[PDB]
Amino acid sequence: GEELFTGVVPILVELDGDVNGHKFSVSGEGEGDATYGKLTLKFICTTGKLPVPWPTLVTTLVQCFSRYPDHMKQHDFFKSAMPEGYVQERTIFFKDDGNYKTRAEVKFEGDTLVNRIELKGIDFKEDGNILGHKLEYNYNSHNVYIMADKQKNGIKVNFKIRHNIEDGSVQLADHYQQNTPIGDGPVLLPDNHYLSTQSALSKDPNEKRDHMVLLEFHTAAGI
Ligand SMILES: [Mg+2]
Repeated sequence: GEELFTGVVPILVELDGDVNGHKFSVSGEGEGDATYGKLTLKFICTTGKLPVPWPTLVTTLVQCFSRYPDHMKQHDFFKSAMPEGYVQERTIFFKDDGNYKTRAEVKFEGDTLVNRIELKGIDFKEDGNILGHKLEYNYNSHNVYIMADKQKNGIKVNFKIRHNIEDGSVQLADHYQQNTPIGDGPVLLPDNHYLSTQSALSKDPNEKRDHMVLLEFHTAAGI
């Protein structure tokens, strides 16, 4: 699977969402260079205005582009499942507010890495930080904790995202994640480790549609 990632790979992302009954779609395009753990993508809301803040969708919108150091490469589940791919499922609990449930299939279509997602959000507060659009347009750096889930030939992942609030406070988003292979071939089941992440959000000055431009780095560590 790793041999598929030694150069620059085109990426496509397609999401359909429903948050408290607000339906929307997002399309993204860009490229990944796993040698450097690097992603660059632009996302557009194709149905109009996004009903939630862009930062809340970053984690949902391709961990196969992480840089695994050579001494840890036997622990890279994500690339080992390729090209047939993996199912990535999450529950994201926004503290004092609602939750997202997501199901994604990540796989190659030809030479392009595709991430196709369905997202469902329930129990959000109309005047909370999500539906109230009180989150700053920025993004923090995190540690993503990974363990083997041998009963499903996959992995279990957990981490805390910190979203800055416009009043100086922080909105926590606790992430619970599971990944299972789509194919029935062998995968790399890892020892406990983590991914170190950093991300920068920006806007395309000429773009009038609701959108997000993102630069992200993901690097494995801990063994
Ligand atoms: Mg071991």
